[PDB]
Amino acid sequence: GVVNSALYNVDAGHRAVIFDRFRGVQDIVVGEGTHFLIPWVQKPIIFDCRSRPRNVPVITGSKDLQNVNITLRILFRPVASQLPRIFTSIGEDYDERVLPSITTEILKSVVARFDAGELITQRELVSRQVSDDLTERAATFGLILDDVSLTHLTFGKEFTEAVEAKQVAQQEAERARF
Amino acid sequence: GVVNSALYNVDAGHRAVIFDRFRGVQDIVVGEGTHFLIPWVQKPIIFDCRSRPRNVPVITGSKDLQNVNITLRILFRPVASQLPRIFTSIGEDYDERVLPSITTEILKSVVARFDAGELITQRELVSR
Amino acid sequence: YGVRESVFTVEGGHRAIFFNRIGGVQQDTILAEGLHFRIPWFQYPIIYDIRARPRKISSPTGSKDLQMVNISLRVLSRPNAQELPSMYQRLGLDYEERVLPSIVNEVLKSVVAKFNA
Amino acid sequence: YGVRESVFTVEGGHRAIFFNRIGGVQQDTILAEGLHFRIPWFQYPIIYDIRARPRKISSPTGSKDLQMVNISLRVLSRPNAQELPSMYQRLGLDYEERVLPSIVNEVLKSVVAKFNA
Repeated sequence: GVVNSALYNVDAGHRAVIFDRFRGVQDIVVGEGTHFLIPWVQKPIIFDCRSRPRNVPVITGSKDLQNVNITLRILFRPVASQLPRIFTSIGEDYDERVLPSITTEILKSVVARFDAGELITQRELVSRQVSDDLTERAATFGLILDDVSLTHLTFGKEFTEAVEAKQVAQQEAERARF
Repeated sequence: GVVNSALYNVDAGHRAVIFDRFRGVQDIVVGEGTHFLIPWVQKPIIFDCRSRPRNVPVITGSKDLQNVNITLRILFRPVASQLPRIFTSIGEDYDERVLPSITTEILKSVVARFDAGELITQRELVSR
Repeated sequence: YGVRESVFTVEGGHRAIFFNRIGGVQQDTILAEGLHFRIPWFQYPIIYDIRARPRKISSPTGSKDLQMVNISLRVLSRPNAQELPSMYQRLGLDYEERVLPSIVNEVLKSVVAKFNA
Repeated sequence: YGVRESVFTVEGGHRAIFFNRIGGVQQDTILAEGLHFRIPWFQYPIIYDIRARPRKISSPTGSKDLQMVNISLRVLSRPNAQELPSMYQRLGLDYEERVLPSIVNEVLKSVVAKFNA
């Protein structure tokens, strides 16, 4: 460029990835050392990535075909040098319109392992299960999986009906008693 | 007032924690007096220790209560000697960040300790 | 500022201190109206003679399960001839809405908790 | 001006990773509370307001039952000053708000599912 012509000045922590428009995109892992910047837009673009959250639920049936929706608080930190190595596809901020597919596949396989109620009474179990599935697929994306939360459970109006009716049964026990 | 500046004219509670600029806090905290505060060896970080009556309401239940409405008035000051620490760990605030931490947690557990009629019975012992 | 802050004759007989906080001894005394004069900047004006203001404080309360009843307790709040030396440092501002509400209300709770009336 | 170009003074409750972006790496130079060296031309402060910062987070949570209920926590928090560069390399200077909804939504939900809350 101008102020960074022969220089780059590696933005460690902000990971400005150089996109060698002169040759398409960089085949060099940025920023592993000061890189020469060709005036034909061979230039760094900040992809800090950095807390990248995506709190997305997926509509899916359950073990008893119940409308379960869990907002997976997806959080990615793309692997420092691997995202630059992903220059054959997405060297930029890894496209967050592609990543939700991790949940549309995994969370659909995760729901119906517990049918809703089992998760309600046993969170940690399925939470670890989904975090492991997500970690494997995060490796397939070349990303570091941060703490992904299994939260904001929507599960079934038949179950909320059943639990309010369970309390109604107890209320009727005492009401008829008195 | 012209003399009000420079010379720290001050009444009850306005603890200008005296800092240098900046390696740490000066040996003294002053809020009732009148002396010079040059903000290089004397930065006037005023915490108004004047007591703070905060009547914080809590809607909760108990061992068997579902709807009980309990309001708690806490009159308080901050500890002058700990204001330097507060300043670096909380800032100029000595409340509002931590005011709920000295109302809500305590009352939720205290009311859970008591029950229907024992809140009423104990009164000052609930407050105890 | 200075001139009026130093004037302490003033028609009347009111109890108020011009307290020299830089050396805290004076605190337990007052200036009586009819004096003159004191240091405008180092000494600070605190009202000791507070008139008998009829403050009504009211509170519902019960006992065990006894219905909540509202005690109406009015306080005349007599002058503080020698009580402000501590009250101003503690409260400073008018106690009527700072500590007096608790001084009345907490007692009222004890009252009906006993069952009266 | 030149003073700010060579040093930076924090009265309290704030840190800053003086990270050299231009010609070298200096991220270890964490602003000690007070006066500390940094050159903005090359060394860029990543400022963290490490004071007791509240945040009330509310969410429906599970239980040893089918019932979910809204439980809330006023998250008081301080970023770990002495490990700011580490998190800066991982999550950066906004994690203090972005990581918490991944934290509390399982702190609560785990604990409350283990109990009948």
